Amino acid sequence: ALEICVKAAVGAPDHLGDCPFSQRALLTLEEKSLTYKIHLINLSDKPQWFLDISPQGKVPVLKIDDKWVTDSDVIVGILEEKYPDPPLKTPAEFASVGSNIFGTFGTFLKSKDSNDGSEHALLVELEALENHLKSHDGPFIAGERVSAVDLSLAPKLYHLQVALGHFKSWSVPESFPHVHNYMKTLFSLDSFEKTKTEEKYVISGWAPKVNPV
Repeated sequence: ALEICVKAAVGAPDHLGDCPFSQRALLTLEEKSLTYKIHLINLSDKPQWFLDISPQGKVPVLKIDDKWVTDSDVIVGILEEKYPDPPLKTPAEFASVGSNIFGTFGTFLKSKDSNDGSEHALLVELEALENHLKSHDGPFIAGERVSAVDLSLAPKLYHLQVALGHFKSWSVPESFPHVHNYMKTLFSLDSFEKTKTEEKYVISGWAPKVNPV
């Protein structure tokens, strides 16, 4: 059977945690309607058997056939070619849409400057996404149906929402109406709600990283 190791919630090791890469994998599993066992791994107190099969302690890790496989791109790619139906392949042209959002979001979230222009760098990436969404048929990045890029992007835009809302009182400006529509479309996906981290645990996951010693 399929099994997946993912991150446990910081301060609640028996609840699903806030790893965006783990969620991408869970989203894919749900979109292929596959059944899987879930291992909630506490990255503080990482159990021994887990280190035996992901020797870098990284998560997500999926047991498929025999082997345990790391790296969420690799994990989702194997699932696509092993369970072709329903298809999740994104046309290559759009496969990297939105790919610098999580990066610039992380940087703005941790900025103590405010003149370092990290907010502008994030706005530029949102803008690029608004531009894609408004000039290509929706509701998803590659059209009528959810595909790989949406599943990779959804967990990341959820962190952006929750984290910048909580930590900085900050929201995607109302001047990206397509981005707002797209996030609502993603967050109300069935597979999203089945695999989403409670807001609590995005907040606790990020709390020691926002402004560290």
